[PDB]
Amino acid sequence: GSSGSSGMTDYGEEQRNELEALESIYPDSFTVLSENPPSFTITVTSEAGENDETVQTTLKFTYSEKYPDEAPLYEIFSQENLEDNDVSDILKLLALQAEENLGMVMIFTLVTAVQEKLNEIVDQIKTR
Repeated sequence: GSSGSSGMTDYGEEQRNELEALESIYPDSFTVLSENPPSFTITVTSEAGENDETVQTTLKFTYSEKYPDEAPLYEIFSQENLEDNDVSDILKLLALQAEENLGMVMIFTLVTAVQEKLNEIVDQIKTR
């Protein structure tokens, strides 16, 4: 924690910084769609469920004018082995996550919360 960091909040810098990291952490699980505005999507795949079930949902994160100041743009470009409901649940969740994270980059965070969700859903299917 730097002495101060109170008030002036760089939005253009914050993003850039984070990205650089997402480039090393996600070498194949991160593809930059655009740059200006700087848009990119991530790839999250759940673990083999009860019957070797795996789901994947391509999320689209777009940096807005208010970020991390304000919650970023989260949308589902494509999804697999998921229904309107299952897909919705993964959304309503973020709202609470990003909402509480408001004030700082919530990229690496969202993905985390999402991953667990997919693992829970894909596993729940075992019931059927």
